[PDB]
Amino acid sequence: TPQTTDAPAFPSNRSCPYQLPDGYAQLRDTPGPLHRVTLYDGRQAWVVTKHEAARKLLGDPRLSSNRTDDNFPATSPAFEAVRESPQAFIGLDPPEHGTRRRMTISEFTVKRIKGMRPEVEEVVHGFLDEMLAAGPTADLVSQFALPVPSMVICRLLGVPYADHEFFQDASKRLVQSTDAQSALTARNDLAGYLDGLITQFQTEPGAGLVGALVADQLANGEIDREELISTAMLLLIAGHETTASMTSLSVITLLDHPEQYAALRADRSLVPGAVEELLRYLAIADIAGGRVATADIEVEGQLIRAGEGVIVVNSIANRDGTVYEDPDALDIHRSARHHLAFGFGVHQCLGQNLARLELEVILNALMDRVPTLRLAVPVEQLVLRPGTTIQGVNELPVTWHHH
Ligand code: HEM
Ligand SMILES: CC[C@H](C)C(=O)O[C@H]1CCC=C2C=C[C@H](C)[C@H](CC[C@@H](O)C[C@@H](O)CC(=O)O)[C@H]21
Repeated sequence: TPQTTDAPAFPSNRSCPYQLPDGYAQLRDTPGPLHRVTLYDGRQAWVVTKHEAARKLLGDPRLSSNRTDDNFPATSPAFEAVRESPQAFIGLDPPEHGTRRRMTISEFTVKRIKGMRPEVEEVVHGFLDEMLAAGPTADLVSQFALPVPSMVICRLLGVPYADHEFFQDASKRLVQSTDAQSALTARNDLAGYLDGLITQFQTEPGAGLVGALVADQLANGEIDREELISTAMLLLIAGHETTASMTSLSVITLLDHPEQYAALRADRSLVPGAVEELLRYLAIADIAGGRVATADIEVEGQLIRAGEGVIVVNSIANRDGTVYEDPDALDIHRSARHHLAFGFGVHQCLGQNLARLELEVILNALMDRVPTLRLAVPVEQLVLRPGTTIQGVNELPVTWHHH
C-alpha cells in the first residue's frame, strides 16, 4: 500500500550543514501553523512551522516546559536522563522559573558582558597563537572552537579549567548520547564532579557564579544542593556546546558563500549583522522547543488539547518567507531582527549576548590572523550530528598559508 502518512517521523537529520532537512522544508511549506509528527516512541506530536505562531506559542502560559511530565515530547531515548533528574530552571514554569533564573542573571547582563570583551579577546588569540604555531593541518573543533567558550564559561562559573579534559568529555558523551544508559552515565560523571566542587567551596569560598551560589543561596536553604548541580551543569554544557557549534558551522557556511565573506573581511561594521543572520540561518538548537499543553489552545482554527506535545522548531520558523525575504538565502546584509534561534518569552536564552560577543570576537580574530583559512576536506565528507541533539560537526580539518 502507499506509505504516505499525515504525521511524518520527527526529527530529520541535516545533510548540508546549513540547509533544512528535506522533511523540514516540507513542513515549512504546508499551510497552517501546526503539523502532526510521530516521535521515536510512536507517540504523535505537534510541531509549529510558522514564525508568528512560534512566537505566540512560546509566550503562551498554557505550554509547559516541565520535562518530568509523562506527555512531554521526548525526541530520543537519551532524553530520559534529563527527564528523571532534578530540573534546572529551563524545565521550570512561572513562578518557580523566575526565582531560580534570577540567581544567575547578574553575570549575564549587557553591562557585564560588554566589559568581558578584553578577556574574550585574550582567550581567542591565545588559542589561535597555539593553533597556528603547531601548523596545518588543524581540527578546528578540539583546538579552537571548543576550548575558547569552555575557558570563558569556566571563569564565569568558577569551574577550574585544569579539569577541562574531564568535563569536556562528559559533556560530549551527554549531548551526543544515543541510548539512555550512556546519557545517564555521562550525567552522573558530571554531577559527581560538581558535588565535590560544592563541598570544596563550602570549605573555601570560591570565585564565579557557583561559588557565590554555594556561599549564599545554598547556605540559606533557598536552593537544593542537587538543584545547584543541575543549574551549574546546564550553564556549563550550554556555555560550551552551543557557541562551539556556531563557530564550526558558521565557518563551514561562510566558506561556501565566499563573496559575503570577502565583504565581511572588508567592513568589520557588518560583523554584528552577520552574527544575527548566522544565528537565524543555522539555528543549531531546533530541539529546544519542547512543551506540553496544560490546557486546550486554539491556533488559527487548529486545536491543541491538554496533554499534547508541541515542538516549536525555531529552524523552520526562522525560514518563514513572510518575515525574511527569500528565507533559505544567507544574506549578511538582511535585517534578521525577531529571529527565534534564542527562543522567546520567559525562557529566552540567558546567554545570548555572551554568545553574540564570542562569535563577534572569534570571527574578527579568524579574519585578522588566518585570512587564508579554508577547509582541508570537501564539505561533502564531514560527518553531521543527527537531528536529535545540537547541530554541528564533530570534526573539522582546516588549513591555511603557513608562515
Ligand atoms: C551560542 C548559541 C546558542 C543558542 C543557539 C541557544 C539557544 C537557546 C534556546 C533556543 C533556548 C530556549 C529554550 C526553551 O525555550 O525551552 C535557550 C535557553 C537557554 N540558554 Fe541558550 N543558546 C545559545 C547560547 C547559550 C550560552 C552561551 C549560554 C551560556 C550560559 C546559554 C544558556 C541558556 C540558558 C540558561 C537557557 C534557559 C533560560 C531559561 O530557561 O530561562 N545559551 N538557548
Ligand atoms: C539529550 C541531548 C541534550 C541534553 C539536549 O538536547 O539538550 C541540551 C544539549 C546541549 C545544548 C542544549 C541547548 C539548549 C538547551 C539548553 C538544551 C536543553 C537540555 C537540558 O535539559 C540538558 C540537561 O543536561 C540540563 C539539566 O538537566 O541540568 C541543551
